[PDB]
Amino acid sequence: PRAPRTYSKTYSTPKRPYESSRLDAELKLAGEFGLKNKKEIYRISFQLSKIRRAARDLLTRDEKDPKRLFEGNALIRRLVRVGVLSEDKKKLDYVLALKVEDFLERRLQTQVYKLGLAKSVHHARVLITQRHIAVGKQIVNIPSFMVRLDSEKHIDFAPTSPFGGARPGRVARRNAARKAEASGE
Amino acid sequence: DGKRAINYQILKNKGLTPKRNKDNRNSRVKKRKKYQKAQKKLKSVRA
Amino acid sequence: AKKKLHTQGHNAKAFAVAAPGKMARTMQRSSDVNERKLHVPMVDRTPEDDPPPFIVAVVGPPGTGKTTLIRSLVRRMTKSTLNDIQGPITVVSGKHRRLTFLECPADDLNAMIDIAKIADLVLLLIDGNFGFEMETMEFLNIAQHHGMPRVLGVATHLDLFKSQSTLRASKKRLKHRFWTEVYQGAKLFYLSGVINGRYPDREILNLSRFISVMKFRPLKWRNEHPYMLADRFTDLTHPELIETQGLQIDRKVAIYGYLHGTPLPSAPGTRVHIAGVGDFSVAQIEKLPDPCPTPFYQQKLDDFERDKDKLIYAPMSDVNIGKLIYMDNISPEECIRRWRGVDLEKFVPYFDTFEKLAKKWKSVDAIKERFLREMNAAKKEKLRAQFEIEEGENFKYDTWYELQKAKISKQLEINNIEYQEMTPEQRQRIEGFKAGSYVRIVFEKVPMEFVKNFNPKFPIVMGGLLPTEIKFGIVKARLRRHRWHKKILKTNDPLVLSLGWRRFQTLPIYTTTDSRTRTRMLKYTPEHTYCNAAFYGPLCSPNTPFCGVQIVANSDTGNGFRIAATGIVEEIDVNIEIVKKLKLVGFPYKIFKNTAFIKDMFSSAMEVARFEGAQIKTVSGIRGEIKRALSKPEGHYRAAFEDKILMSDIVILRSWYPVRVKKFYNPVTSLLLKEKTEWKGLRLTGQIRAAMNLE
RNA sequence: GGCCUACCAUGGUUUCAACGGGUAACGGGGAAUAAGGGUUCGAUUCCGGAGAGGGAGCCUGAGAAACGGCUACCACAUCCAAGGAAGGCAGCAGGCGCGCAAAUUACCCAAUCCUAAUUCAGGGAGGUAGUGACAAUAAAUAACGAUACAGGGCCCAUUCGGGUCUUGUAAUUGGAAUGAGUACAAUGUAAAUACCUUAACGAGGAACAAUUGGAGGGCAAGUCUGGUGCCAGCAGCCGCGGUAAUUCCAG
RNA sequence: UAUCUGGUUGAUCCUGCCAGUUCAUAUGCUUGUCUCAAAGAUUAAGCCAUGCAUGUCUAAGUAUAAGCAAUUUAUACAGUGA
Repeated sequence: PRAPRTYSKTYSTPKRPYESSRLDAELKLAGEFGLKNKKEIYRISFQLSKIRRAARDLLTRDEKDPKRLFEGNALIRRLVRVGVLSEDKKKLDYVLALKVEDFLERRLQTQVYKLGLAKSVHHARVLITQRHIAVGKQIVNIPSFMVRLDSEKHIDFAPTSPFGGARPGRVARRNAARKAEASGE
Repeated sequence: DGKRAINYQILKNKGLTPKRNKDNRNSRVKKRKKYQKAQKKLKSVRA
Repeated sequence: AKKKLHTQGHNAKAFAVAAPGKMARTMQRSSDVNERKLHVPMVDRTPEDDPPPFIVAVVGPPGTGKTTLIRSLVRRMTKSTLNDIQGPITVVSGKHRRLTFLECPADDLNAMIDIAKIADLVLLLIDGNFGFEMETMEFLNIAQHHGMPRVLGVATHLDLFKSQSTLRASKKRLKHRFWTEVYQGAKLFYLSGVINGRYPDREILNLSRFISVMKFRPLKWRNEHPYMLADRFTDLTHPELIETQGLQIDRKVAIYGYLHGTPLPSAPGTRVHIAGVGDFSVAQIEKLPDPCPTPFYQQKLDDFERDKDKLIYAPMSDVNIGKLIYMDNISPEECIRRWRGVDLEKFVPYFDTFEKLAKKWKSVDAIKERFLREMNAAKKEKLRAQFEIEEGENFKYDTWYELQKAKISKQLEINNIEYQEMTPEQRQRIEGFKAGSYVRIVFEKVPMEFVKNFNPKFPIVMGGLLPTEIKFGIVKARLRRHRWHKKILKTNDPLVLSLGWRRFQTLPIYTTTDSRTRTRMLKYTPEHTYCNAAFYGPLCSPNTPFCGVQIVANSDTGNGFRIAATGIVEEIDVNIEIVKKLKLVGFPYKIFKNTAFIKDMFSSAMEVARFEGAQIKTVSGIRGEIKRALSKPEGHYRAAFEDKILMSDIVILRSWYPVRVKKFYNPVTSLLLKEKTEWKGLRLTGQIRAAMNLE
């Protein structure tokens, strides 16, 4: 007797298990955006898949039908918000287009690499999960954070950690504890 | 001390594993070392 | 589908299920639960009337403390705090139940192997802080091979841990680790502290209640061999025999205990084996009233006649034609003359003369009993009677296991209605001291070492030896290196092994089969699988599992694992021809095309002639035969190969040389020894080289 | 109100399926599945109904045909001094139901609310923690340089080549990083525990030791089977020695 | 039993047949961290050891506890209260 905690899964898996083209296609993405899973692609395909379904539906309704107008507009502004949908192609027949790579391009992972502070897609992973890089003063440790246009300017190292002032760090300090304890008193 | 201790073999209980890479251990490295390996092939298929 | 359904008498279509889904899904799940219930059919052979005390044996590492743990269990079942517990003790815990505790020694594998063959229920305590020591792990491995008792682990030292979060993680680890060794879903009880010298009553009450409903299963070895645990030890010798013969005598010994398993036959002269002393025999069998009687049992005795203060028993610790037949003074001539008032070598029994028989058998009317409206009815009845006789066996459950189980259950109470008629005098001899009859059986020729060096702290059991088991033949067993044990076992290297009731070291030999054409010996053991083996020793039944060890002396253990070899026995004979491969090497000293002269493989020209026609092969893989002894040198010979042999090439002739099994035998005699740890037998091949400093 | 009784009459339902039988049948909100139309499922968080070992009866009371009420019978079944007396887990937990199996006999009324004479007492309602990967979410097991040859690039090539832009396979190397864990403290909490914080600790393969399935070859003074030499086939935890012995297709 | 690749020919086609191609129960192996957290099943609404699950008082129905308390105006009572 307590309201159900609701849930749902966030990915879908390919019907054809061993399609060699889809496998190469998937791997290249993984090796481009620093993913670890086929699921990190499976996930996005699924996200796209519904977005496309919504849009297909809306399209069947008459031009300027209230729902279409209201719910289409919403979906477009949500997509433009995070930099997946270009400013020009802002009218849902192109959200009907829209590729997987457009989504992967906007992950905090990839955004850190674009800035170049990380210097690598994988260096970008390790940094993120390791409490450096932030958005506000707010540290973010999830690679899939999905950088919303107007925070892109605010990806930067955190006030904590090395790289962003604060302090060097136990593994370095431990060495400076062998510098002053071997060569001094 | 007198009290006898668990061996690392009988603690984890992994018997007769074939030898593995170091790079299955962190999936974000095997994604990195695949793409960096599969970008050398791309320079060889086309220019 | 229209006429197929109508073929049966009842409408097929009319009977159907409202839901296909629920019927189908539930049907598979119910069937899986059943199949699970089914287990292969066995025999109990323990009496419904008088059951023995189910022996429960606390085991574990010594520094944890199991003496104070058994004192906090007997003080909550009989409300009588004890002190300095030693030896086996019997306590009545219920209206029909009465378990018997038995503190093992932790230091002695000689008693740790000994106890697991008899412990009905084993309580294992593993230090919470130190997890599982080797002694726990070693005991679990030996117990499983012989026959798994019901295990109820416990975890002392739980109180010590500083943080509850770390303590919860440790409890899960031990609980998960325990599941793999035993059966998953079995949880060991945890005791917080021993501040008052006893555990908390609430934790102990749950532990006492959990043990009470154990309902232990029947072990295969225990329902074939009559065994018992010795309650109190007694020597019965004249001190004048001791003072004259001067402590050299083998002492007449009376021993006391509860029988178990199968009826130990009451004719004196069955041979029966003390674990750790040697093969003895019984001399006198007597039964006395059990000290601990269940309250329900006492009520029955009181009613027939028409003990509350003592609820525990710890003695070691301080407070007719047939009776005309079985006489031998009567002649069998006189036996029938006593009953009315010949050699068996001829097969046809003694008849009368055909003169006397033909006059007797004119009429067959004496023997006609044995052959095969009112009137009509009678006739019908007769017919019915004959029909039953003509077709009775052919004419006379849902699950096969339940049925074949009725082959046991109907076999049980047909003993019971048979034994009941006997019961006061005939049943006892036929009964032969049934399990739980607290018997006084006395011995003879027990050595002087056993009475002198005795302490009650170590147990002593009896194994009623089958007449199969009494001999000594070389056995064909198969075994492997126990995969905890690091080094591999060596051929012709002594190994203490517990086979049957006996513990002994013998000299095994590890013998593969070259694709089942012979028994070739190896030199070592195949380090991850069963190899077929052989060793001298006592004899047993086939399909008997044993579990052999290395050095059992506690002076020399180290941190390695002690149990090294486990396996069963395949068959037993008195002679196995056993083959070591030897090959005769030779070298060619003059080759040709397709014909060689090979030197220094055979010494004389006569030695070659014993071996001509032999299928010689080479390293390179070509075949041939050796044909004639070359004369003018004494050793060499001509041999035709299939192709041109080189000079660089080495011919080898395969051959087989039989070997033997060394007939060393050594029962461990552990508690005849004074110190009773550190019994040292035959050393390993590696150990002797170090002592003698050889390479 | 045929609910029951008395008098009186002969009606009532049915191929538009009555009546009877089955149901591994409580009904509904709903579930799973995705062109659509459908098919299958719903004991089970909410609504309704019914029941409390099986039947019946009934006391109290506004309300029960009540079972953590009584009475009787039936079936189980406990206690005894044998005269008698007592019980109803389809509440919470826990046990049996076979002979081989798996959630704690824990904490609290702090929340949510309910009851009483009532702010206060009580509440196994309910909340807290404990317990097998039911389902669902987030997502470590590594990241970067230098060097040693090797490259493909590319400018030149009369011809050595390596020298910069990095593709990376490397059996010596280089310092950085971080939580898994351990743990002052504060936070959390009814009190604890965990989380979120965070002093001190905590990573080089010989750990602080990723799995679970799959494809493919190779080895012996091995074995077995067939064969028109030396081959073909099955295969090989087994050889000759050796198990404190071997470093061994590095494993 | 639909959808896809694959097969009979020295080849090309079609009809033709054979070969592979979830979410529900069990079992096996494995199980580091955060948050979330449910929890039935032999057509047995079978049977139940023990403990707990229903009690309740305001200034304001009844106080001579031979109950506690003392002071505070209280010789009827007056606080607190089994």
